[PDB]
Amino acid sequence: SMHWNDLLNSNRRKPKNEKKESSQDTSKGRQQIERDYDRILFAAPTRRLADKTQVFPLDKNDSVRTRLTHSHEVANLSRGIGMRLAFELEDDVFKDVSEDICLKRDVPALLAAIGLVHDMGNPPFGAQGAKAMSEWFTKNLPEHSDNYKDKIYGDFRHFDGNSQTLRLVTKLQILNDTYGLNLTYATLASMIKYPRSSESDSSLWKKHGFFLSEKDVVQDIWNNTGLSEGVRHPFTYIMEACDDIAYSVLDAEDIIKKGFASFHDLIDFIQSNQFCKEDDVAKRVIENCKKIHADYAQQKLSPAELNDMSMQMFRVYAIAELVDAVVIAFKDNINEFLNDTCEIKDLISCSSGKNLCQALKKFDSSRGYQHRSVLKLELEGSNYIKGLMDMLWLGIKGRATGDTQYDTPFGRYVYGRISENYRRIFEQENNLPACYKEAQLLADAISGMTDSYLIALHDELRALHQYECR
Amino acid sequence: SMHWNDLLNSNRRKPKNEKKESSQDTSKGRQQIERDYDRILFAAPTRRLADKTQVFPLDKNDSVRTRLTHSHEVANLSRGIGMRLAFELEDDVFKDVSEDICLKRDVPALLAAIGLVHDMGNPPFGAQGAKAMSEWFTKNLPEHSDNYKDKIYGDFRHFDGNSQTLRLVTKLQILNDTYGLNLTYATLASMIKYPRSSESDSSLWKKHGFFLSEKDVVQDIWNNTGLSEGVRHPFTYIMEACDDIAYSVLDAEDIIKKGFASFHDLIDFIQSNQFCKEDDVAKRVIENCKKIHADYAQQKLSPAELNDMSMQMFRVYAIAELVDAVVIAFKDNINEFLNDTCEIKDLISCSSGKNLCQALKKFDSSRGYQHRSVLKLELEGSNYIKGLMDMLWLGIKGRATGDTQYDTPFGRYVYGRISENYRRIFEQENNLPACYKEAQLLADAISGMTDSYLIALHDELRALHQYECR
Amino acid sequence: YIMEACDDIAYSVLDAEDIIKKGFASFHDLIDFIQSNQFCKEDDVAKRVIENCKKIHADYAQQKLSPAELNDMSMQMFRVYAIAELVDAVVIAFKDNINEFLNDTCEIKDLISCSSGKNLCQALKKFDSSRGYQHRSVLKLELEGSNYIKGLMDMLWLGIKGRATGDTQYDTPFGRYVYGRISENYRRIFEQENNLPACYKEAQLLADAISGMTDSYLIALHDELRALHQYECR
Ligand SMILES: Nc1nc2c(ncn2[C@H]2C[C@H](O)[C@@H](COP(=O)(O)OP(=O)(O)OP(=O)(O)O)O2)c(=O)[nH]1
Ligand SMILES: Nc1nc2c(ncn2[C@H]2C[C@H](O)[C@@H](COP(=O)(O)OP(=O)(O)OP(=O)(O)O)O2)c(=O)[nH]1
Ligand SMILES: Nc1nc2c(ncn2[C@H]2C[C@H](O)[C@@H](COP(=O)(O)OP(=O)(O)OP(=O)(O)O)O2)c(=O)[nH]1
Ligand SMILES: [Mg+2]
Ligand SMILES: [Mg+2]
Ligand SMILES: [Mg+2]
Repeated sequence: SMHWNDLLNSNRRKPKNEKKESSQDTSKGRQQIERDYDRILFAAPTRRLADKTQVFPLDKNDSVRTRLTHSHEVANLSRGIGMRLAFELEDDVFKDVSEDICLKRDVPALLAAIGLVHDMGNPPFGAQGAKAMSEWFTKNLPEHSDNYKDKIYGDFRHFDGNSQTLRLVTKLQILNDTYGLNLTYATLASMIKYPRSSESDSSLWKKHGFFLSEKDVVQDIWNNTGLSEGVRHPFTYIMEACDDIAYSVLDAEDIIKKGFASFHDLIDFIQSNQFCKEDDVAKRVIENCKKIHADYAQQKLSPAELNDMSMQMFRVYAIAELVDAVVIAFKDNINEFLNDTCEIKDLISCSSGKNLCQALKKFDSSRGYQHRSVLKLELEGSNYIKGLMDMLWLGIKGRATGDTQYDTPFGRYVYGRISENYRRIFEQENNLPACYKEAQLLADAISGMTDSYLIALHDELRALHQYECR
Repeated sequence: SMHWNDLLNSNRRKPKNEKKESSQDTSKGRQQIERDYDRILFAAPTRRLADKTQVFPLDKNDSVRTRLTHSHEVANLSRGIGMRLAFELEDDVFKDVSEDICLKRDVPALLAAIGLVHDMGNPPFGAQGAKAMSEWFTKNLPEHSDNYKDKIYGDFRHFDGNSQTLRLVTKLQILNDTYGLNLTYATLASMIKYPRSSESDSSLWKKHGFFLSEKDVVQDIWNNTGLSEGVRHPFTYIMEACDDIAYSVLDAEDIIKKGFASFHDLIDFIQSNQFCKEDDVAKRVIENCKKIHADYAQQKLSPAELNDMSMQMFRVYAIAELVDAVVIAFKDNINEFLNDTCEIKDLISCSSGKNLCQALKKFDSSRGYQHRSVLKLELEGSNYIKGLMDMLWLGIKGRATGDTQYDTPFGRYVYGRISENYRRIFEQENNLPACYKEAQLLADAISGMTDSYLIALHDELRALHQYECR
Repeated sequence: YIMEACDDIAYSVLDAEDIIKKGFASFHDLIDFIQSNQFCKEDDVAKRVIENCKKIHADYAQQKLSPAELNDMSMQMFRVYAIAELVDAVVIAFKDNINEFLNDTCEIKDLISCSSGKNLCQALKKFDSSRGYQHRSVLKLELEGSNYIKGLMDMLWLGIKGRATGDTQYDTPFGRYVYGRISENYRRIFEQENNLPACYKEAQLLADAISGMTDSYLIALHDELRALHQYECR
């Protein structure tokens, strides 16, 4: 029902400049989606992703994954799946594609680009950052108050990383042209994890994928790609499956490396798992891991080195099996994915690696996400985020509504400390409600920060807030 | 006279195991060079590259480029050049290539893999780090002494990161099997930037590219790829050109971002440069930058934002021009590169972007490399490295020659602090001289450390060295 | 008028020089700002200053100098030429409008605006505001100084209010010590019997006390009184 020509649209939102000369051409024999990948890679938020943590602290020299490393791994897995689709399963998947589209250069580049940018706008301090901002907005934007009675403010009471990522990649650049990185329609369409807003009440997607401010942009993307509300781009399923596989496997690897568990602990957990006792993929992975572990034990290795090698081989085998299962599932259900009324929640659940991935997620939650150190760090990050949000709100509230409670010197300094692009977007005259604009400015300010930068700003403003507090 | 079939050899050094069932296959429809890129990406040193610095400190939240970001940018540029070669200039570049080789999947993957791993084995604290090591090896391995009189010890007196990178990817893995990551012959051949040893005296290459311990491995690579001593793989020129372009442009960008200079300063430096006054590439870049800077000045931006965006446009123009020039130069001189007696020093010199790259390097050296803060940090890193090397040599010296000066408790402790794989390699019975083995152990230990890890280890050992020092 | 014009010229030029020296901008940045300024594109004084600066900068670039040294020399020559041009313009304007200045109903706002160096001085002021006055470090220091001043003023007001009106809320030991810490001449003027309102006298005493302080002295006094204010606060 949905044609690949529209889904792989290489046009961009910004109108083409007719004054450009041949000397200003920058493509240099590159496909448009490859240019999108290059734009994402060379963006400042991509580099700042290194300073933002993923699960565990990033300053312990334990080679744990950060946002940048996780994004690169997801991009690599998506690129590999794209190579498989465009070089082996072209006939099965891309049945009707115009000759003007080079699948072998576009599909891998598109998958890599959407994988690399999938977690670009998430708040710092992991998922606890988004949770903390959601709690702060719920407390400071009460639903019973007439100013925030509207459901649109749910965009902040249930703050999502994906909506902020779309806003950042589309509107939050230095130039205020509502075009951002000016990615192709295919990349923007594939980037939308949840094609619905908080105003909508879709039961298929629990979260919302875009803010109220980006509603027109998302409508344009849907119009230029043949999609609609509630319908997810076919490559978004691949990107989500790759993200799930990557985080589930590499978080277990990081847990083993950090000493919170051991390779034998993971093997026993998978073997004793209720759904993994009879799963073929899990059985094959366990058999391969044990076979390699015997040979490794034959050699001379320290216990930590043996654990590391066994974990590495487990990662290799699990990633291979899960990627193969995901590719097979996508190939088998390609017609349903291309259907205009697709209702598949995720690609992994339709594959044979569902049980293994679910067991890995459970192991990561039980061993790593609920670890005492991780919980303490999450609480510290929540305190930092909430304190900084209160301090910034002291200098933001009333700036658009009309009240002058921000005119204190601390308020003016705090407002000046926010990045210039965010303030420029906030001061622009549009149809958004004033309270919505203030809350969006605060969310944009906090979301773009890294852990170290957020902590430093919080400490600095706490030092400068002493007089006003008393 | 060299053939692309040998240069793109996808075989690996490790003998292919015969007792492997189909259930243990992890290729999953991947080309071997793609698996090489995946192995490089998922390796622990690749993740640890984020903690290693390139020019400027990492703790500042200015989004300056680390070793990981620089390697990823180099890999992206090499991948783009490979896509251009395999999709547009296939007839001009690749002739008499076997149908078994899939150029469209191998060439971009090979270039990306060699770009990503090009700086995996460099010592921390930037280039000065390696320099510092050389100084230490010059003092503690005196040339006039009979023990260290042979030229092979020059391998440490002129320590270079490329030889250590080759050793890391070939031997310095946890599993001691002399195969390392088991990369393909094409990747290993393209990785060797300087195809000569310290003992060999060649006027073509300034530095050596491999240690004495890797002489047999390099000979095997040359035998299996058709190369020889002093002959460089054709893709190594592309990788080196991409590395030069990336560092020269992005170091200027980081200098401007850090505030050590401004966009107008760079424009004036390029315009007033003796060789860039009449250079076509430099003139075009300056014209495009000014044309876009006028339009950007039409809008309302802060001076910092204007500088940042103007230099962003400068980057997107200069990188495009330099990449196009490098591709054209490689296409034109392909016969000379394929010759068994190639003498070209670098690809950029043969290109038309030579003057712009030279001017950018001069600007980086004058403004960023010789800045006061960078010099102070380099001195601190040199002090840290030399102190740690002294403390480690206290526990390494005599471990192989036969002396017992290491038997002190501090010596045993610092020997135990070194990673187990390095000690396993050092204790293995081989033909290397004992002094060479000790020096190699120290070099492998120091090179594999990150900045923060090196500082922490130095401080800890200094704390523990108090009793024996007195 | 002459004093105000000299003050304007001095601060506008030397603040730009200090901005360049401190690294917040560069000589080429200032040259581009002046050249691209709307009112300085056709101003004769600005054109002459830019031409002289470029002519001297070429010769300086011929010599061997570090980038910081080249910036410093170019800034010094810009200061020399701009100061000369602005002073000459101010003198000419004062000489031409001397009768209006001596008029009993003079309505001239400033001497620079009547001179030919008006555009250059205005552009220099805009450059100083955009680069130096709104710099992040300057804003943070301004906020710190504001906090220090307001805290010290509250602490001193604790020991001043009511001293002349009649209320005895100052009789706490901290209030008496704070009053004793103020300079003797200010207190002697405040205690003098005159026709000023009591609240006006108290406010004037506080203003005289704070205004005569320096940065280091104000910070030290604020810290000392904060240390001595712990018991009264609780
Ligand atoms: N610190 C911490 N992180 C968690 C926890 N649970 C999940 N995470 C992390 C791991 C994953 O990156 C991610 C998993 O959450 P989701 O799968 O729901 O991600 P998202 O909603 O963005 O899209 P998705 O469901 O993957 O399609 O958050 C937890 O309990 N504690
Ligand atoms: N901190 C610091 N870094 C430098 C300095 N000079 C160069 N670098 C940076 C730039 C490069 O990424 C790298 C050295 O560049 P080179 O081209 O000279 O390296 P190499 O001799 O291996 O030749 P090649 O890269 O193959 O063209 O370190 C310096 O003086 N101080
Ligand atoms: N920290 C800071 N200082 C400023 C700023 N704007 C002006 N200044 C400084 C520079 C000058 O010394 C002086 C400029 O203010 P005025 O020209 O109004 O001085 P004033 O009113 O005393 O008399 P005048 O106008 O010169 O005749 O204050 C600012 O935005 N931040
Ligand atoms: Mg993710
Ligand atoms: Mg490099
Ligand atoms: Mg003055």
